Amino acid sequence: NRPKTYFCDYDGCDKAFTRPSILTEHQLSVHQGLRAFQCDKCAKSFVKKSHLERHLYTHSDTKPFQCSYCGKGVTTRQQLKRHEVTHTKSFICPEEGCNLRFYKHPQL
DNA sequence: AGATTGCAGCACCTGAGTTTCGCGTATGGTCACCCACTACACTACTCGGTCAGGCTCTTACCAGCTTAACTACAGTTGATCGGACG
Ligand SMILES: [Zn+2]
Ligand SMILES: [Zn+2]
Ligand SMILES: [Zn+2]
Ligand SMILES: [Zn+2]
Repeated sequence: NRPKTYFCDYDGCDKAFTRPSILTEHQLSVHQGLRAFQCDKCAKSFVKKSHLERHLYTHSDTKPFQCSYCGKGVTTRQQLKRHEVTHTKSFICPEEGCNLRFYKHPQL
């Protein structure tokens, strides 16, 4: 919506941003080499609250997305969708007019 | 010097210029969520080479003979070869 009208000034940086706090998040993270959210359970650190929140689940068994078929736990919707698509007849015969459909790619 | 009258002084209701304000309307700004793309390391089924098993084909025969060619003996002549020349 609103136009990108805050330009990073550093040598060899191309980026422009919508609102000045975001330009500052970029500058402190990329160019100065500082981060604002530390893991309690390992050495790593993160640039956003949502990124530390994802990393915190990785230290735990009670992972926040749970499979509808097998009940395996995962941390975000992309992982869930890819995993659940393995519980489907995903693959299709690529050859002309052939009707068949398959569950594991080596079968196809 | 009184009957007629104006000045103008008192008080209280009122009006605008000026101000402060509330909202619309709309605009830049915070920040929280969750999505897309990327990617190092991984999961797992198939293909592929190799091997055995054991069923399978096809050979060619023994000494002799009897149909078939070689395989040695044998003689004057080549032209690379040694090793020395230019
Ligand atoms: Zn930059
Ligand atoms: Zn950690
Ligand atoms: Zn599952
Ligand atoms: Zn097919």
